[PDB]
Amino acid sequence: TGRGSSGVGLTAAVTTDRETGERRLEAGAMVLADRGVVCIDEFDKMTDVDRVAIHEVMEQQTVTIAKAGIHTTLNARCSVIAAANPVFGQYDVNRDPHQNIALPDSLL
Amino acid sequence: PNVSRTIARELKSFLLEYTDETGRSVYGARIRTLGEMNSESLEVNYRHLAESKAILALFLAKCPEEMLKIFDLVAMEATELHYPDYARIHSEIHVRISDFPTIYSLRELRESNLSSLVRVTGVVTRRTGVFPQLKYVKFNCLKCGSILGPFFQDSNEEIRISFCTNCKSKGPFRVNGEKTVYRNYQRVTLQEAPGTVPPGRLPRHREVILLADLVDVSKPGEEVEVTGIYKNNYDGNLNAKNGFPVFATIIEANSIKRREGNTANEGEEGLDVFSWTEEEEREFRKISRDRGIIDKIISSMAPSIYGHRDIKTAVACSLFGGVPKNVNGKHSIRGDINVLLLGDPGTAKSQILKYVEKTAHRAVFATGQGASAVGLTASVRKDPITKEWTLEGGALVLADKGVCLIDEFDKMNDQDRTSIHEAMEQQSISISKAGIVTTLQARCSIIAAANPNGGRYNSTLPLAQNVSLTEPILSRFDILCVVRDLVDEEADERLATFVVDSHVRSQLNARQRRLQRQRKKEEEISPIPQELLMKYIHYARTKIYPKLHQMDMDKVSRVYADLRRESISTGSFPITVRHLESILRIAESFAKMRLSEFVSSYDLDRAIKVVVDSFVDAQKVSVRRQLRRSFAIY
Amino acid sequence: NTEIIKSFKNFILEFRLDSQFIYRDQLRNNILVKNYSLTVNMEHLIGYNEDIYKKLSDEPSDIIPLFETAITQVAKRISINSLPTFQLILNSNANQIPLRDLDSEHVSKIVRLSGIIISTSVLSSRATYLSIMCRNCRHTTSITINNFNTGNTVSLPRSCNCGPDPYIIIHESSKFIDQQFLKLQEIPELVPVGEMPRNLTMTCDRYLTNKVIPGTRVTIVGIYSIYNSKNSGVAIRTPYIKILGIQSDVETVTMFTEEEEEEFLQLSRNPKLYEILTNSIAPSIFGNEDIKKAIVCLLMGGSKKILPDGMRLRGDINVLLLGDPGTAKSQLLKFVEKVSPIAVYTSGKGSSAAGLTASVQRDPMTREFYLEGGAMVLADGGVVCIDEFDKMRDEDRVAIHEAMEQQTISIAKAGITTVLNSRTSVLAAANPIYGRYDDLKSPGDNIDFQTTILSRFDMIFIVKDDHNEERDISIANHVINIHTGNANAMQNQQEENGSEISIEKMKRYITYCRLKCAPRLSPQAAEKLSSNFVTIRKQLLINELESTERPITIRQLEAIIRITESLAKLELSPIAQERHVDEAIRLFQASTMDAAS
Amino acid sequence: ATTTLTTRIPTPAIYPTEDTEGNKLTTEYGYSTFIDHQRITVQEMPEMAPAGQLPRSIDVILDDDLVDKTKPGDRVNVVGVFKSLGAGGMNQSNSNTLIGFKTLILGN
Amino acid sequence: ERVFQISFFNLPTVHRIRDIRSEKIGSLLSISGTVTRTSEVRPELYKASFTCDMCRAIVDNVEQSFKYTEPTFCPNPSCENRAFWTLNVTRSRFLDWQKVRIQENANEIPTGSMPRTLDVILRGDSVERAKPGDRCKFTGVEIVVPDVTQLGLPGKTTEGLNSGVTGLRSLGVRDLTYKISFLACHVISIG
Amino acid sequence: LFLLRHSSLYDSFYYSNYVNAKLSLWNENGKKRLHKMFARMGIPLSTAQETWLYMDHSIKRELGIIFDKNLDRYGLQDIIRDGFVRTLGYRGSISASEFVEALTALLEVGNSAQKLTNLRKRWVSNFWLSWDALDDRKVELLNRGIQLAQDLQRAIFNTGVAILEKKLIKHLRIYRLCVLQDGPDLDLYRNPLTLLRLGNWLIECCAESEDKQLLPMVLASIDENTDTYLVAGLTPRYPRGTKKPILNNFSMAFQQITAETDAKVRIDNFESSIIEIRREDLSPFLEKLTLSGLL
Ligand SMILES: Nc1ncnc2c1ncn2[C@@H]1O[C@H](COP(=O)(O)OP(=O)(O)OP(=O)(O)O)[C@@H](O)[C@H]1O
Ligand SMILES: Nc1ncnc2c1ncn2[C@@H]1O[C@H](COP(=O)(O)OP(=O)(O)OP(=O)(O)O)[C@@H](O)[C@H]1O
Repeated sequence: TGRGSSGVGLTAAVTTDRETGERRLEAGAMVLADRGVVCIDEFDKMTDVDRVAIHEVMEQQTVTIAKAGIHTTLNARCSVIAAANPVFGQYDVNRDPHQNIALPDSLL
Repeated sequence: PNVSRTIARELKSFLLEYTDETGRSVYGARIRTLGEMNSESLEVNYRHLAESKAILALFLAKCPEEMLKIFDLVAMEATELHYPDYARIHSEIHVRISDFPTIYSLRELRESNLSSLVRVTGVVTRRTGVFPQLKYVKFNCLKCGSILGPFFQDSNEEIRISFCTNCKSKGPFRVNGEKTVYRNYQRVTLQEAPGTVPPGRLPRHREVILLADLVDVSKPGEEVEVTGIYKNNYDGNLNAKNGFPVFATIIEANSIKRREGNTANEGEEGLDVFSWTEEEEREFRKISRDRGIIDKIISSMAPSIYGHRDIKTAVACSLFGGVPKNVNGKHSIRGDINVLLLGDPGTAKSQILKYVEKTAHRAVFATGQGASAVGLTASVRKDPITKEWTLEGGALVLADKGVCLIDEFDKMNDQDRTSIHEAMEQQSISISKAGIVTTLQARCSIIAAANPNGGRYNSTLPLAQNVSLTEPILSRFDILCVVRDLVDEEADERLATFVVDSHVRSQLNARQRRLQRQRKKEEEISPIPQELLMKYIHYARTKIYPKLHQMDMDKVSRVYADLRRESISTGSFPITVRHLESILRIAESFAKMRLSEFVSSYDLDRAIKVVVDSFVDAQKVSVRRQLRRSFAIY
Repeated sequence: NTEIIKSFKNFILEFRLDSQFIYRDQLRNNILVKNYSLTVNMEHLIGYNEDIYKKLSDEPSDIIPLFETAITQVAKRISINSLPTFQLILNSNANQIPLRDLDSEHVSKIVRLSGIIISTSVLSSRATYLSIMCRNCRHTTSITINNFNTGNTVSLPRSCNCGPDPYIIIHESSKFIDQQFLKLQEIPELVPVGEMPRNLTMTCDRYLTNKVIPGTRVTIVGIYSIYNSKNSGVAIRTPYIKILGIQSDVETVTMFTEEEEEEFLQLSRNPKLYEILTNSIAPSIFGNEDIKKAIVCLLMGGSKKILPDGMRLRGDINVLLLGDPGTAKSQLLKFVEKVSPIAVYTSGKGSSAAGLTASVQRDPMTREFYLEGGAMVLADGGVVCIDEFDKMRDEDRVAIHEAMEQQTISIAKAGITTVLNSRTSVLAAANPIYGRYDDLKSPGDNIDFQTTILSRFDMIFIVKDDHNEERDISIANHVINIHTGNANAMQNQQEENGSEISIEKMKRYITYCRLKCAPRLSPQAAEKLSSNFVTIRKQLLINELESTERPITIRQLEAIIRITESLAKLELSPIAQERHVDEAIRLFQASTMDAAS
Repeated sequence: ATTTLTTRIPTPAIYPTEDTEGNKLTTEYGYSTFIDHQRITVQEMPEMAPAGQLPRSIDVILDDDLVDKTKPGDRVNVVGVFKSLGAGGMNQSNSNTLIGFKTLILGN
Repeated sequence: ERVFQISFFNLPTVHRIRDIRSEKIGSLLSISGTVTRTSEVRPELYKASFTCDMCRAIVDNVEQSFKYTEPTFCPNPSCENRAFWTLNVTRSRFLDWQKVRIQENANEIPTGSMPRTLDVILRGDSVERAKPGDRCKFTGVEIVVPDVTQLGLPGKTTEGLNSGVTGLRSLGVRDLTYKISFLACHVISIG
Repeated sequence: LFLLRHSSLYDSFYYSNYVNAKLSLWNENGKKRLHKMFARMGIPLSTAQETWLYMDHSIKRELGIIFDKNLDRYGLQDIIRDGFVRTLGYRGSISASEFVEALTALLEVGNSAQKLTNLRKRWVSNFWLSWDALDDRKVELLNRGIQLAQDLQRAIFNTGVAILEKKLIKHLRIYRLCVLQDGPDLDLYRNPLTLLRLGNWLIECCAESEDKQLLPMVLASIDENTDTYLVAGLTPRYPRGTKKPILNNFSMAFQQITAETDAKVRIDNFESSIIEIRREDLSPFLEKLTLSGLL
């Protein structure tokens, strides 16, 4: 539902000790997205820390992480569907059509 | 031994046979009255504390507790002749000790201090709840009799043995489940309150183990002081530091009193004695049936300020207050009255708010910066490692009948003002951030001391031009008391001659003789001094409830509405459904001080002629015309 | 001892008042449809039962189930083997010492509490009938564990001639009971000085579990026994309640008696309901007729379509009240809270709007991340109420955009991503930019930047301040009658008993009328609203060419159809008509004009 | 606790040595048989559970024949036996407020 | 009612904390430095009269050393010895102390080289006299301290490699390690 | 101390102070003095169905062994009484002391010249639901009057304490006059059966020594139009010492004032101890009464 806690494409090293001596990189949200589709909302109503994550997963099919453990390149075939809203009401026609949301053009 | 049997006999007469201060039987009065509430408490009078101490101090510091266990069983037989049959009703009393001559605090505890009476202060930090305590250990053998009597267990020492008086084997002593009464047990850890302390350093920690009838007297956050003993029981196992020949302290408390203030006394105001029975209550009636009292009382409140009348009248009204009155299955009614002082930088507005803080029973003084929106009301302090997100209050939930301050923290004005104007509107407010959705109760009172940007008449233009507040938060109050002076010869000396005489106000007989000197020095005009004046306030707020009539109330409806019309047709800020609810309330605050439950005619006109002038005088140059209006109202 | 058993099997097969023979006449009725439970009634049970309780007060924790063995031996008399044991449910009512006298004289005595239940745990199991094997000697026995002193009433011994502790718990022939550890909270009104409320714990049996939802008034009667957990000073234990019977108030899952609905149908045929509620809802509110009608339709709602495709419509309405201080938008909101079936009241400062909907934290056991908290998940089926929609800009708007309009959230925090259901209904009451200037300027300056929240709510009232010299004096005549004298409490009690409706009658019939009928509007109305909108948009269209901007879009046009469906739930008619719908637009046509002026 | 039905006397042992002879015991691991063991928690289908609670969960032990079949996020439908295990009330003494009857599903 | 102590002061030579190894055991060595992170005031024992309640528990035993929770020498009558003890609070005088950490001065630190430190017990009237935050001097008796691994709930580095030799005492086989610490008698603060 | 076996040793606290209103007070000493004899036991919620039903027989004995030593010393003999009781086999023990109390209150509540007709049709109708109270068939309506009764006294005592503290009783010369001009809850004074009880409470506030002027009062109240004013008189009372023949003197005077001018005076109510008056006639009423000494 696009609630943008850190976990949208990562693990955050959640292991829960897995019965005293097993550490597991638990799959957050990309094991479900593989050869499928996702959808997230409210892009401009987000913090910074999700936007750096959507940079990586778009330029590259994979995430690779080493939080307190193992570097691992796990693969992902994803396809986002976006939904955002303009800022200043009905101001699209009397100004530039561009910059109308002014989220970074790294994604545009 | 056996000579202590005579000691109990010798002190018992040494207690009840004598009463100080011209008789009237003081010690016989404390006992029968705390029988009538059935609440298990006694005291020690101050003037014969020391004479009961002088031949008993060497039998205080030598043994403080076993003297008390034999001190207790005489107080049964003290009241037993007076009230019989305190056996089927809870069968238990234990004494308490009043104030003691000792100043010191947590920094000074030596080995010479232990196993003795100690008095110390601090702040109560995070506490636990109430559990039951065993306190009477019935021991259980397996083969022989499993009933060894309900024992006399100690404090946290876990007293047990292997084998005695049944056999010598390793059949362990166990439990069974009948006729073992339980007391309660509430461990409050204590931090040193950062008041009288050489600053720039850390707090220090202790432990307090309460007793049965002393449970949950304090709250998590005020300052207290305890009158405990100094028991040092531990086996010698410790685990934050290594094992060593070291012992840890445990203060078992004996009594508890509240936040004290103005620590300058010598023979009084050290205990909230608050017992008004034969002489005091007979006196409090005949001080209430006089015909100039509310004219005398409000002149007698602020002892050291020669100012104009109305501000004293309103600040008399604020701590008196009306009624949080009940209602059926419908909306409740605000039982609080909240005033606002507008002043000049240089009149005495900062002092009347200070002076009422002592004279009230409970208070708080959140002033200036640091008033964070979460900080006043409740907050959620996070958990330790095996704990849960609990709920810790701040200012308001402590201060049920007290004081805050909002003058002009201009940057932090938009931060917290959205948390105090919903304390009156949505009265009894609480919140649900990241936790539980509850709602506490807080029928608090607000006073404030706002400050215009520069001078008091920064404009002929109205109050919305003068203050930086907007309308709705301003509209919660009852009256905007405003001050003024430009130039006056005779009025200035009436302050100037007044203020200089105040700076001129800078062993059993002698302890009494200093008191009459302390009594005469307040009695230059004798305006009913503070030795008795605060004492009837506390039951003027918890014992009397006023009611109204009908035949005299409707005469002010046109006096409201035709004044509502002139104020709406000509208005800076408007009156609404709000103000009239304060009109009837500050009326009945006055009649609450006649101690009489009724509302008269003599008060409604007095209550009106407080509000109307104090509204209209803040308007403009166009005020001389409105004074031609109000004498028709009078 | 025994023989008490003979004092009760010879007591419940004959206790009666005058020729009704009641307890056999309900146990027979209770062995049939499977419940296996009892109740007790009045005084002689009390009259001689104290004469049994003068030998049961010593331990009402082991000879309470000595009742329980008896009624099975009267049960088999009404059979002629598959026979379970029974349970007990009690009743007593004198008062409610809330949370004060709780250690001195109240260990193992019968207590009565009034509280608000907040938190349920997941279910569990303890056994009541076991089978036991010695290891190398192979003894077989069976022990029953009925009532408790939490675990370990008795233990398993060493005697089978085989080795020490040779005993094991098979799972082939076993029965089980379930416990709860639901948490109880003090009702927040009874002890105010300066304190914060405390909390206890309790368990129960299966044929009285799952009978409470969090957020209700409740009363409860039971024991005050003591367990001792070994996960702090001397050997101290903890308190808990062992409950017996919840003779609660209503649930506030639609089963009830029939004489309730008889009067309801006798009232619903009298066609004066729409006007008589507006006087009888708020007995403390001067008039305000346009606003008052918006509240009764908000409380009941419309419907929900799961129509044979994928998508769905949202069957709900959400109102706003913005206006000057001193126009009773505040104290009106406490009034909807008690009358609602389920209501919360979080009306202040947002309360960390990210932690309004969901919270996750580390765990004391197994160090895990599971879902615990929320303001919305508690409040489903009913209505929330919040305020101050000026000075919250942080997260309050970004938290309600998803929570409204589709009512389907999913938390994407470190653990789960689950779409939990939501069917909520919101309500708000803000302030404009000090009121008067927004009614003395260009009609902008309401929300600081964005109107996108304002398109998401349909109904908006804009109250104001008049100066009519005859309506104030009546109001000044009104509130002194309601403040002191309480004469209208005698007046409204006099017009109650034949004409008006009190508060406890309104609540019970709303949950009945919502949960029975399912309306639909008639296709004759389809021509009516279509002809209505084209000039409504045109009345807006003539305003934009005059360089007047802001907001009306099409959510309101699909909101009027829920509004006309609302009074169809009130009349409980399975259609909708034209005198039905013309009064409906008469509420909204009035609120279209104030959207312009 | 894997035979699914019979509560036999357990063998609290990992590996024995020195059978009743003077021969150093050797073990053939090619002729020693193995099996796997995997637990998985199942939430509630969050549409048909009515709105008065969060989703609950129980767990299921399956065997080799249908492992790695369960991607997280599948509408699964299992069927098995209902089963309790574990000693509740005797394995520690005084045993106050500790359930000792874990719900399990040993299914197919 | 009489309890004393011996307070030397003013030896000539003043060392630094990096010069304390071999000859410095049982010596007297004045030490400078600065102090940080005090602690509170608890009591010590040095002598008890605990004894077992076998026949008579009035044996004033000896040897209140670093593991002194067992008075078990020379019982009064021919009774059962080391069967119990009852540490009464009524007859054994105590003495009060606090444990503090010190640190090296600022005009001697060669580089920023994680400036090392040690700990010190002060036990007489020296209590609450070292205000934390001053350039301070000390008495000088150096001392080692073990842990005896008492009856409590428990019993990177190759620490205790010395202590592997320290096994096989008459009580249980473990490894008793050591650490150099400090006992003082008399404080001064010139500065 | 009444209705105890039915219930409320709680609201006994009021009408224990009624009994102390028979002694020397109405609130002052008793609200201390009651707290030797009463809160000795905190009064429960569940076993109080058993303790002040059953083992108050340990406490009725205890009052029986309290007031025997309050007998040669206190000597106040308004408490111990012989009385009478009945039972139904089950359904609790109900005596006849409290039973007449339920019948009075249930007769009260339980519901030109156009208002008096719709007032007179009420009292006949609510009479009728009391006459059928003498079957076993009324059980759950029997307790309805019971819970009605223990608020009506709490209602009537709520205003009796008001008119005392107003201090509007004036001993003019012969009687004392009180006019309840307006207070709260005036509706419960149309039906005259409450008024004799209000006097029954008011005749006992003045049941101290009063060794001169043992004369009862005349009250006044109004709820309805044209000042109907159902004025009434009481009887003087004896503190259990009737030797003098004190029946009534007012009805002799009630013939006199009714015979004078017929200027809107009414005796249409049945009992002669109650009449009506006009507002402008009550002030010349008393002037005719302060001189016409007919006792
Ligand atoms: N009328 C007065 N009588 C006696 N003392 C006065 C009077 N007016 C001012 N003072 C003295 O002047 C001192 C200065 O404090 P003052 O009350 O002026 O602060 P203030 O201007 O009220 O402060 P703030 O503006 O923050 O409220 C006070 O300590 C007070 O004793
Ligand atoms: N129309 C009305 N009818 C009856 N009572 C009213 C009405 N408007 C206001 N009141 C009364 O006002 C009293 C106090 O309400 P209050 O002054 O808190 O309103 P408010 O919260 O200030 O209004 P707002 O929410 O606009 O700020 C209540 O007792 C209520 O009875």
